[PDB]
Amino acid sequence: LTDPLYIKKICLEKVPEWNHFTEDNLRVKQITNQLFEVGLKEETANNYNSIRTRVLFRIYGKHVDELYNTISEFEVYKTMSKYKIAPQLLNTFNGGRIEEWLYGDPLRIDDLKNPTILIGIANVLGKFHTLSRKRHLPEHWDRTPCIFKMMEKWKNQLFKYKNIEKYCDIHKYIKESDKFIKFMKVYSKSDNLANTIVFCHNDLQENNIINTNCLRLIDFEYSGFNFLATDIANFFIETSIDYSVSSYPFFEIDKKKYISYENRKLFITAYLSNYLPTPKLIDEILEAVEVQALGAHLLWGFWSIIRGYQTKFDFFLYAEQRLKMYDDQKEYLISNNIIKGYD
Ligand SMILES: C[N+](C)(C)CCO
Ligand SMILES: [Ca+2]
Ligand SMILES: [Mg+2]
Repeated sequence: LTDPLYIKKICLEKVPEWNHFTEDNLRVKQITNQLFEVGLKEETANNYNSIRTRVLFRIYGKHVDELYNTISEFEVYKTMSKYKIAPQLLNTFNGGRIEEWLYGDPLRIDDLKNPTILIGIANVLGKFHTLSRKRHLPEHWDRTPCIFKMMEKWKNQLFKYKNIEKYCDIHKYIKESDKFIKFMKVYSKSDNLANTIVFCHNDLQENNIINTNCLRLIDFEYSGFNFLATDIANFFIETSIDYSVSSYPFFEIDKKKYISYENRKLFITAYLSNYLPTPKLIDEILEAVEVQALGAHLLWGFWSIIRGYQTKFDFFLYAEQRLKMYDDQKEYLISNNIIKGYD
């Protein structure tokens, strides 16, 4: 399946506009899952201007079922595909799918410091979040907030690993997550707009946002119903994490890079213009986002341990950083009297 002759054979069989070509007409380039650009070679492309000349060929990661329900992932994707939110579905094959090729660049860490970019991301997220009240999403879909489901599932998965202390205070964090979850079942019941349940992406970060000749969202693996502030929290956290480091550990974290308050207000203002602003409301949303960040750290800390056991990026050292970020955020929130009856 990493065999380019086979990737070609599948594309010729599954992409109707390409069924007459042979593998001599096709180019394969490799670009947690496996992605290949598949495309018509230059001279072939030049004779076929009326059709797609590229596809994203996607081979499903071998252990993603430990993270999410595979059947649901696809159902959710087809819907985001039909609504033109996600990359268009071209076809499936045994072990993956073929998608529309997006022409554009993922955003980089430094784009998130640009207020104009921040806005367009806010504009896009705001309009995205109205989907559940403006279109009728399948009624059989689970409305339970994904924060709750992802946390329980990922915490429970950690039990499968026995030598887990060797990667240290994991049982403390596990306990800490039970505290977050208990606190959030109370917290989330107040009237705060930041508690509205909407259909969330659940993994916003610059590399899941593509800049085309407009900003598009991608990678809806984790997408599902969640507290709206959850979606904003991940994005805000991600302003301080750079994944482009090209040597061990392949990441950098800089607290000082965390999106300024000035830029956070700007973002929510732009967000609400598309989602729906009282200054009190902006600050109540910003508070909920800071409360949700607490749970984001535990969640992605657990996710990253699970990934480290799957693979063999230093997932374990990244897990360690996110769990440290939980400690810093907890101490920020408690010592500023923002959360109470947590411990
Ligand atoms: C955003 N993380 C890198 C923490 C994992 C999701 O792809
Ligand atoms: Ca980031
Ligand atoms: Mg992605």
